[PDB]
Amino acid sequence: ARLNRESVIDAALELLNETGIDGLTTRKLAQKLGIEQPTLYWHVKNKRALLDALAVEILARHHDYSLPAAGESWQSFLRNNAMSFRRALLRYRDGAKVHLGTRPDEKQYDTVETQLRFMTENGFSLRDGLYAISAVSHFTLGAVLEQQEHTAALNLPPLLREALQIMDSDDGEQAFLHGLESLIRGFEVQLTALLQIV
Amino acid sequence: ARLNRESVIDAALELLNETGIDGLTTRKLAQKLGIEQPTLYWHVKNKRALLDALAVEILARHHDYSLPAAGESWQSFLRNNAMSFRRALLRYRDGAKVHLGTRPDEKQYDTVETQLRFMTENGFSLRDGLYAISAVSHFTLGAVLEQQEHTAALNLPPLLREALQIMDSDDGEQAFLHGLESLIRGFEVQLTALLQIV
Ligand SMILES: CN(C)[C@@H]1C(O)=C(C(N)=O)C(=O)[C@@]2(O)C(O)=C3C(=O)c4c(O)cccc4[C@@](C)(O)[C@H]3C[C@@H]12
Ligand SMILES: CN(C)[C@@H]1C(O)=C(C(N)=O)C(=O)[C@@]2(O)C(O)=C3C(=O)c4c(O)cccc4[C@@](C)(O)[C@H]3C[C@@H]12
Ligand SMILES: [Mg+2]
Ligand SMILES: [Mg+2]
Repeated sequence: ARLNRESVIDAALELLNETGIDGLTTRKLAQKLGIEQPTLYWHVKNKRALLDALAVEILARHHDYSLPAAGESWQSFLRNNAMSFRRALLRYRDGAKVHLGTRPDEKQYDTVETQLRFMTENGFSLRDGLYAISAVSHFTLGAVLEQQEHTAALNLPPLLREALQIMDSDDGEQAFLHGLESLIRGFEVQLTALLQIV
Repeated sequence: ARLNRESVIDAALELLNETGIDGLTTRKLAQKLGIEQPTLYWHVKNKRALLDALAVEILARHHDYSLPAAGESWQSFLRNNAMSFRRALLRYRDGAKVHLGTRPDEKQYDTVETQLRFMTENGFSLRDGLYAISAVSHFTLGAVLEQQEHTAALNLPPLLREALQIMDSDDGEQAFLHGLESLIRGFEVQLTALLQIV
């Protein structure tokens, strides 16, 4: 196998799709590349080093709306960005468990700094723009995770019966797209009121 | 050790606190109870059977505001309920990874049916009350998970520096409590407008 960073991430996403994250061992990655474990360890010191790099890499390969277009509102950027993120995260089995607990990589600094400067520049203070970006990030994570884990880890009172039917009727994209509009409108109400009691 | 359902869940939460979920093996549970694996298997057929039961059990032991008080608004019930849920989930290491992908247990049917009937009874249709309850559930899950995984998996442009400082300054309860008010206000705006374009 060729063994630079790029060929290791590829084999490691490929493997994450067959085994998920808890089956993603440096031993199955060595066996997948057809090499021996001291070879692998020359390159990949460990699983955290690896999970972190994969976190960076799924976004960089599949998360396109990371930057606001010229003339775009903060509400359209937060919508277009969340959807794009939900979808980078669903491209790979356990894509959202991989992201959990990370923090921006140095390779992403210019992108996420632009994002926080665009919010201040639209009237958010740093703390509130930060909180808006986090609630969007945390709601897309918990939504994709409840979807990915339910698919995989496979007498009703009348309403629960009907709700389960609705829940299951699609991938959870409708429930997501609708909670995203409520999140975005609640932030508008906050932004606009500020010192007026609301 | 005594080996009924109740003593198994106890030993299994105890063990989840030392090892987390990926260290929660039926072998370390057998060793923790001081018994042999065929003994254990008479009781606990497997890890899913076990994770599912723990999911039920943390809520039943630590999630108190599962039911609306008499005369409470749907906005105060959604607030009081989300906070209570965030906290059942944080009581145990990897408490929120345990919950992921589950669905209500038969032992919870009366509680979650009441919850969906209270929303319809406050003007939500079943589909929208469902979506409101889910967005609250998915935002508390992704928030607790990003917190629990970051604590555990342990050149800045100016704004990111300051945001990281803010992010870390508390457990993430302030960011959570604030995204929860934006979620709840966006649903009010939806509820009230209905057929009026909004
Ligand atoms: C909201 N949207 C999905 C985000 C985004 O699209 C990012 C991106 N690279 O495109 C993030 O990395 C993004 O997805 C993301 O994960 C972000 C973060 O994790 C954090 C953390 O943990 C702490 C401080 C600041 C941030 C952040 C502002 O960079 C976050 C931006 C998140
Ligand atoms: C929003 N609040 C945190 C909830 C709640 O407090 C529950 C509870 N037992 O107290 C749930 O089980 C609750 O936490 C929860 O997990 C619920 C569900 O998972 C679902 C699922 O997956 C599908 C259909 C219906 C539901 C639900 C209506 O029962 C959910 C209610 C969630
Ligand atoms: Mg992140
Ligand atoms: Mg649930």
